[PDB]
Amino acid sequence: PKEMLRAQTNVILLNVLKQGDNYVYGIIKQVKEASNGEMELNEATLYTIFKRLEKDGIISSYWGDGRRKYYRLTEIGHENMRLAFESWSRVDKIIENLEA
Amino acid sequence: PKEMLRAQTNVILLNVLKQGDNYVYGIIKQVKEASNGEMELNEATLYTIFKRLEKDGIISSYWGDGRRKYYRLTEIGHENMRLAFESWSRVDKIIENLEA
Ligand SMILES: c1cnc2c(c1)ccc1cccnc12
Ligand SMILES: [Cu+2]
Repeated sequence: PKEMLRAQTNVILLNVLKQGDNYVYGIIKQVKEASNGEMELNEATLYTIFKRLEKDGIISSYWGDGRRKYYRLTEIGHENMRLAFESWSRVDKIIENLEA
Repeated sequence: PKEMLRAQTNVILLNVLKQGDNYVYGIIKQVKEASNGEMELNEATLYTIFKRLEKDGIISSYWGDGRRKYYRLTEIGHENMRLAFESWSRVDKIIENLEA
């Protein structure tokens, strides 16, 4: 379901940036490693997602002295990531009680 | 973020139905209990979500002999729930490796 793989890739990328500013190929490398090789993200996919995140002010970009484009989680981005993690944490516990 | 509370309420409702066919007020009661009272879903919200799920063939409805409308997870619904749980389970582990 396209809308769901989009949400998953979004959460992964934001967690990569949570650990530190990074550039596209460094991100793709980290995600391939952490996924045991089963997630090879495409460059153009990152650009598509990063354009929406930059527009929404969740991330921003800057140049790093050949010159790579780096991305950073903004202050809003960090705060939104925290709200998401906490709200979905509640969802996780709700599902736990339903099953018991 | 409206799109995110929609996804959360969807996952909760599908997990309620995973445990057994149910009707709107029985669902609202279970979700209020499992959430320690902090999630009181509105009737009309369930109807909005169930209309989209029925249309997509994820759930179906039937009458239960005063007569309540019951909802059931379909066969497609169960299988989609399993794929989601497994894919998001991978996402969970990917994020775990990034943090280590
Ligand atoms: C099922 C399970 N987890 C999720 C979703 C659906 C959708 C979004 C999301 C965002 C962050 C963390 N988990 C989820
Ligand atoms: Cu999740």
